[PDB]
Amino acid sequence: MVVEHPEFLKAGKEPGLQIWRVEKFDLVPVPTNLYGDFFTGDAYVILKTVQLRNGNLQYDLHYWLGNECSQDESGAAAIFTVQLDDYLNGRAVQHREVQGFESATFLGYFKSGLKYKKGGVASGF
Amino acid sequence: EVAALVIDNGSGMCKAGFAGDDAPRAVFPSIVGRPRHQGIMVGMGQKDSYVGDEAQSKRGILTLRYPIEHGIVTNWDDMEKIWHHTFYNELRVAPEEHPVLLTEAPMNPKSNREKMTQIMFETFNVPAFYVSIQAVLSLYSSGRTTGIVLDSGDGVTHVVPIYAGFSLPHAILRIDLAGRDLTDYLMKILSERGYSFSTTAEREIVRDIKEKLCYVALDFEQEMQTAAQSSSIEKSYELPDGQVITIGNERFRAPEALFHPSVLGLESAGIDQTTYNSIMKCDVDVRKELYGNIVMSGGTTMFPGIAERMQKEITALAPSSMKVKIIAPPERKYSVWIGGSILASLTTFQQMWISKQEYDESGPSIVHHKCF
Ligand SMILES: Nc1ncnc2c1ncn2[C@@H]1O[C@H](COP(=O)(O)OP(=O)(O)OP(=O)(O)O)[C@@H](O)[C@H]1O
Ligand SMILES: [Ca+2]
Ligand SMILES: [Mg+2]
Repeated sequence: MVVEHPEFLKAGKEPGLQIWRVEKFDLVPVPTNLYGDFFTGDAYVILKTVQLRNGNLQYDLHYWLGNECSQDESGAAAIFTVQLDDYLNGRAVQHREVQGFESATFLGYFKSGLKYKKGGVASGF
Repeated sequence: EVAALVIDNGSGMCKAGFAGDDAPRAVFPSIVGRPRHQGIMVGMGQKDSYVGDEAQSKRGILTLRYPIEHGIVTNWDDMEKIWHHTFYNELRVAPEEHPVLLTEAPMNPKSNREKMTQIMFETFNVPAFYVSIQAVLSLYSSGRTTGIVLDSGDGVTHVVPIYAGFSLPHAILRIDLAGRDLTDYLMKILSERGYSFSTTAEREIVRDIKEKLCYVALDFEQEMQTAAQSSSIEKSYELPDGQVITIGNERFRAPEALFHPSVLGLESAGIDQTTYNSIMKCDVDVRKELYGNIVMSGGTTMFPGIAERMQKEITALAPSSMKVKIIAPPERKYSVWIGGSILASLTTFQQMWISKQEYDESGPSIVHHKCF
């Protein structure tokens, strides 16, 4: 909330899906054309925004943890999730999504399913 | 830029380092030593105070003190000496040049939090400051925003339920039994086997036996007699004096006090029951997630077999349909510190620090809401 970050300003403004990858202690947007591709050595934050009938926005925040992501990436994905929820006035529901155990809800956001990729950005440690 | 400094002030061990590092650069005893009779020469006790390893090694001529009891600072003069030492001698940097993140115990009094804030800004002149609850940093370290953390250290054992990033204070429970008590207890039962440990070096031996040979039995009763009919559980311990000894069932008897504090004349529920009790003080919608995310942190949770024993005990107290899961990170002795290192390195955390300017205009009482 006293948080000033360009992606926080873009977060959950219009209905849709937004995805960011944790890259060395920062929250970096994933190009829209690559939504669905997930590096197994990385951690990501997914925000699904839905327009409610009364005009309010309902949020579901999913932090996806790759099987080989480092502690700084999973730790930051979790913290970024709490921060975004706080920034969006706490209107979101937080979901922890572990590679191999993703919820049906999360998977449903990807019509063509998920594309796991070995590797990822190096730890920020 | 300038790295923030991260310090986790344990009752027993201080963990200090730089944000962004994967582990604390300095881990040393939280002790301040002072000469009983100071000297004027090398090796005679010429310095007015010693901290950490040095104070420990110069035991013969100093009077040691522990300013932190059960995670709460109880001697501020001594705490400032430890902090001064930490910055200048351990981290080797001037504090006025770096944002500083300190940790605190769950349910730390408000007066203590303000005094700590006042010292950091007025005495060390820090440019930015933040204080975090230890258990929450450990939860973040494990890559979660929801869970119930069992933090058993040297001085205190706390159970802290956290939902969506926020601890639930009404459900926090404390068990006044920790590592220090376990070492003392192993010292007593080892003593009754016919051996002698009463001095600090001897006590340090027992602490070593505790951290290396002890374990939590899955089923105490059945484990006991399995040492009765066999020598399958006995390990030998080579003393510093060359003499070798054999530790048997004391291996599992000592940590058992965690599950039954009654063995220390202590009337408190054990760690399994207390975890259930805490979860039960939480809202139903939250309990399922807590049962599925019981996170262990602290040196005293390092006992082999503890997770397997907690899984069994909690499963027995929880509804049959409940998925119970125990998470015991191998790095849990530093989970709190690591959580702080990650937090203070986030690009998004740079606006979260209490500034010098802010302190100057509103004072120390702003720490509570600023670090909520
Ligand atoms: N492998 C181990 N097995 C059992 N106990 C261990 C092990 N390693 C360390 N300990 C014990 O853990 C305690 C230190 O733990 P820790 O660093 O988490 O405490 P602290 O931060 O200083 O304490 P507190 O949080 O109560 O203030 C000591 O009693 C120590 O003997
Ligand atoms: Ca990575
Ligand atoms: Mg501790």
